[PDB]
Amino acid sequence: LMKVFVTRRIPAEGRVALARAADCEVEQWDSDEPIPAKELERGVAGAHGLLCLLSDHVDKRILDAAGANLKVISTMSVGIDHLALDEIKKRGIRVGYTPDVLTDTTAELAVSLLLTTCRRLPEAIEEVKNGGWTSWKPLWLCGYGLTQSTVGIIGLGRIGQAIARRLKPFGVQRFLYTGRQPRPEEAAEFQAEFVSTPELAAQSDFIVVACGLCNKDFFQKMKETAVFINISRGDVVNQDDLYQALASGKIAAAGLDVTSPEPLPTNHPLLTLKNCVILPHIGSATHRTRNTMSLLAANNLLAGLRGEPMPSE
Amino acid sequence: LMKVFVTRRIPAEGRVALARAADCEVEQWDSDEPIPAKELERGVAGAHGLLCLLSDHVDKRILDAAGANLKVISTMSVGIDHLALDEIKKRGIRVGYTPDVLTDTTAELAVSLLLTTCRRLPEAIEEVKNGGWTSWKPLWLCGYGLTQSTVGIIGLGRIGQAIARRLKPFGVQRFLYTGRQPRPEEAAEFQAEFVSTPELAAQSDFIVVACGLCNKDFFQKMKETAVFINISRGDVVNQDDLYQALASGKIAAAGLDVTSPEPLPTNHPLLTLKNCVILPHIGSATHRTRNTMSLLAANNLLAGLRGEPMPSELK
Repeated sequence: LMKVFVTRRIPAEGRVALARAADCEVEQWDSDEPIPAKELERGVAGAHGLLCLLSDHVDKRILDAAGANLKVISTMSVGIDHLALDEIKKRGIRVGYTPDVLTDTTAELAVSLLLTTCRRLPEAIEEVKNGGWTSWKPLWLCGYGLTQSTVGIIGLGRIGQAIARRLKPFGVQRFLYTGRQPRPEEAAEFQAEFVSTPELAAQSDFIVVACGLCNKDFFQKMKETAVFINISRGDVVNQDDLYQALASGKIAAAGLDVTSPEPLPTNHPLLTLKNCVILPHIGSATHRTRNTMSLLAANNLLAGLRGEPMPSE
Repeated sequence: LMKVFVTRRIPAEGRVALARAADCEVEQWDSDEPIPAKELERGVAGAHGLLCLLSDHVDKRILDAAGANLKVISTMSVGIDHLALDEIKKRGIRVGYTPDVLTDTTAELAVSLLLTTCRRLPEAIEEVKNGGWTSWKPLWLCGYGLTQSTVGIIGLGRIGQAIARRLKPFGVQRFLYTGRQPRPEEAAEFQAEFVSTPELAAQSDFIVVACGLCNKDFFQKMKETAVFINISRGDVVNQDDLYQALASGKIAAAGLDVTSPEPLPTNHPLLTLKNCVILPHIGSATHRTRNTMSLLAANNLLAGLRGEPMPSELK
């Protein structure tokens, strides 16, 4: 029997997998709220394996607390920059994470966020409830359509490719993309042209970061009728610059699944704007996906605690 | 000169086209608010042509008010139920409308509605605003994705196809279509199987009505985890039935672009349910599309005054 600590109540499919392992003795923080460092720094002590969430920061400070005794840390996220991973890939400890399995879902949410923003749905929902809807009106609540539009994707990775793929049949006539290295073969499916950052800001009607670059200079160069979407990290957006551009007309509207910090305080300037949709990082929030993440995180942990190779390391 | 009456302030492109027409005098209800029936009557009096909106119920009372002079009714809409066609046909009056021009934009909204409903965007937006967001939680605000799913399209016409076209790349495994007659030629594009009404409701994960059919019998056969979406007309939904379904968890969620009546009273039951999203009939609401609808409705009218072939005429 081996010591296994899980930081949070995880979706069933991962819990079942771990419950079926006669191999381990699993101790669980039976709560939906993120366990604080104080309880985590006694939780991991003497643990061969730990299953932890995006919330938890695993550092030289917690890795010591665990000691040589820990062989595997499995995290239930594609996101990596919360684990000290070069103190880790350090101690010869093996790391688990959950990529690819959330791709279609996040790219779906990105498009869902994009659509809801440009077609002005939240504002539309509110007018119905507040009494703004009086009749059918020709020029009322008009949005911006994807037909004959130019879309720019900052970060044409596996995730961004899934975005263009979904946007293609919406009558998009031109895809533009930018990044560190140009991707030739994966761009040909949508005929995505590789351009400079200024050019992408200048030409695009919609901009999606699928990766702080996105600041005042970037927002000035954007079309006044353009829509800006970000699903990657919060720290790529300069949030004061975003507020200033949205409030003064430099850009039409913005949609954010990620923010600085997370969560955003309820009294944040961006939340006082009607042309700014904010979501609480729901990119991968579906039953199917959260379950598969759970199970993929569970199998990674077990594979490591035993000695086998992993599905995702 | 031929009198023309416009029941509303229409987009510039159509409004301008009317102004340029030398053989006409354009009189207009200069407002974005709907014209009351009492005023419409005084407005159409001796008018040779009428440009109306789906809001204006052009019936016998109004047709009487106009008189012999009336030759054309051009409506700025694809939907036509607001016109009393039987009596219009009886007087030999020509009718123009606006199909096609709005196919893509309306398809666009339908997918928008679907995506925002199944991924619980409105519920999530409110949760950031009211302090419900405390941390990344692995089971919170979880919705239903379109990957490997089954989609059911009721009334697979031109809009129906356009919805399907856009939904394919979301990794949907099977499509199902329903009508009064099968459409095999124009539906090979998605491998859509033609099924009956009741057989669809049980098999599909997402249903889209595009064109009181949808009632307590209809929502019972649907999956516990299914999303209902309507963008056609209000009449096809039994709204007290839909509420019973959503509240009891018989179906997962619902999103509407149309209701009975329009607008809905702000005190309606449905508007209190978290898992029900209501949009104020905004299918075609984009600057460019409405502006084009406006232009076509104007061209329909002028040709119907001059006795010329109309670009888009209802028979």
